[PDB]
Amino acid sequence: IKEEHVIIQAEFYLNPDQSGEFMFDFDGDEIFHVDMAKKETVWRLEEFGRFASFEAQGALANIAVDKANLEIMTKRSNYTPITNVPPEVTVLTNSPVELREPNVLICFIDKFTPPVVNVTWLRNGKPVTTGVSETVFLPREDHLFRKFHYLPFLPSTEDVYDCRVEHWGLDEPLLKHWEFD
Amino acid sequence: GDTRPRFLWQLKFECHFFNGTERVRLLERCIYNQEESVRFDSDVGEYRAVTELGRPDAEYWNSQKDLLEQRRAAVDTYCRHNYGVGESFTVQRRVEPKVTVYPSKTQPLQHHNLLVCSVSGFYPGSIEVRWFRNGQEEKAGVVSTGLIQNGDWTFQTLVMLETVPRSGEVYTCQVEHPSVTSPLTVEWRA
Amino acid sequence: SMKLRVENPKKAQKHFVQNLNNVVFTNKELEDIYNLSNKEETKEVLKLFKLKVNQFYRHAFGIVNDYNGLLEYKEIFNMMFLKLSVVFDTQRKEANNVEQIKRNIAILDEIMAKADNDLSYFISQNKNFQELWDKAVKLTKEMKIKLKGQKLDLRDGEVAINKVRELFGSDKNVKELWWFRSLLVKGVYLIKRYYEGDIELKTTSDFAKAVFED
Amino acid sequence: PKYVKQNTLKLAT
Repeated sequence: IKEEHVIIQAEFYLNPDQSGEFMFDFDGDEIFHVDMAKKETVWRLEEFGRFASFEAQGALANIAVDKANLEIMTKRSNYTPITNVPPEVTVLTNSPVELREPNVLICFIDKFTPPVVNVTWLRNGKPVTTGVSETVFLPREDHLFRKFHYLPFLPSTEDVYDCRVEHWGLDEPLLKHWEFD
Repeated sequence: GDTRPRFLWQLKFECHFFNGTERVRLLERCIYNQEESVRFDSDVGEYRAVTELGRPDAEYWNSQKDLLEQRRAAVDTYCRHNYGVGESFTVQRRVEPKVTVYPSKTQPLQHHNLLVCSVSGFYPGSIEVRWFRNGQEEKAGVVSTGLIQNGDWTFQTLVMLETVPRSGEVYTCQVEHPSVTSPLTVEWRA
Repeated sequence: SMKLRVENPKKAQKHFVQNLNNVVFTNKELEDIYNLSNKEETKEVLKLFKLKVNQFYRHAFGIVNDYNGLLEYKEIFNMMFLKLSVVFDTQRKEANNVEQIKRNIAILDEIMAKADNDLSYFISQNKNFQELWDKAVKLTKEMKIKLKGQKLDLRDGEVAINKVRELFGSDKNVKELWWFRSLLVKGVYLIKRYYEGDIELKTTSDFAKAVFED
Repeated sequence: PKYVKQNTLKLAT
């Protein structure tokens, strides 16, 4: 009964956005996903690609059918729409901070749906972009989603950052702070 | 500015492994919006409706002899196979945690209350952090952030000790993890 | 025994999507997508794109034209369009991104290749279909000779079926399988074009190729 | 090594 590992193949398709996703997960971490627009496998860590492969064409096949099924189900459910569930945002660092010692801010957006969200990094009111990256939409046993946004930065005594998350389940945009506290 | 209603369709194939690949279970599920409708459980061998909306699908798919055979075998052609394809960088991936200790105030109106033991960048998530005050283990005063998954194949966690250090005391943060054969330790002279 | 579009096919699997009846986009639906590429700097690639969609259509029906006797032909056909649909998703939101349209074009090409692979696979797994198809070619070749110097007035489309009824109308397969009989009827129109001296014939279809190839 | 996937299935009717 002792469970050790879980490998999940997770995919989804959403309307009217017309956005889909196909990805593999290991014990909670993303092994890889297929960028739908470019139709190509992209590994969560480049090393993984040097030891394994995946035919992106496969993802296309699966999402194609997923899209058809969404059409079917929506109609069958008599067009019942999904109920928005707002995210819980939290922002912390990669490791302890030291002045001028490179670090990384992590914005955790959790327990939400549908998988559509707009995130914005802000340093003293100005949106920051250089260096930022993010993960695709990760799955949850309760079928809501998880997402991570990253911002590499150089700690300083004169900077306050915040992660701004926007979602249909929220009344106003959510804004999480971070100023070394 | 988009008030339009949304319709979501999710599909998931879960491979649960026990004791290596000795025991394996495959769980396939269809979720409309936020509710699972149909599922295939390798322990059952055929599709079963979770909600009424899923009955048509179980009924249709189960009548497909060739399909059910594929699923019943998937436990080997899919689960066991992919586990192998990635064992090297997944089941085997090990990343040594970086441990550091620094003080902090429980309140900006208090002295120098608790010591924070920072343990970051490690993998797997399985780990143990203990606090020692002069060789004597401390437990009643420890509070933690709990395990935190960074989403980039690394974890972190902060284990704090509620104790006002007095001159002469030497605290120790001991960390035991699969990436290291002998426990890591960081001391803090009061 | 039978030539495949892809000699050593990679395992294909079905999504049980053969019963969908409206996967193919209408002319208006396509036009509506094409209109999104309004900017001038995208005019040149938009041409390449339209040409590819057309080639795509021709390829799909090409498959149903040669293998309508293979139970799996609908799976392949439908999957093709279900994938096109997904590509259009990107096309619709990146209608003026030339590099993206270039990729989409490259993808449609891969979709077609995949179709050929999967097609070949399902044929490899259906020994019986292979035998019947080969037989259809065997007889069409016989017919190629048999009709050596006969008048072939196929203008009202009635002579072809009659010839097939005369020569082989008695063969279990010609009486029972519409696709098979049709293959032979298609055959005489080909024979006729061959006698008249057409040399494009082998590129007409896998069937035409198999018949007029030595 | 190649990661193989499970084919999606088209819903009833």
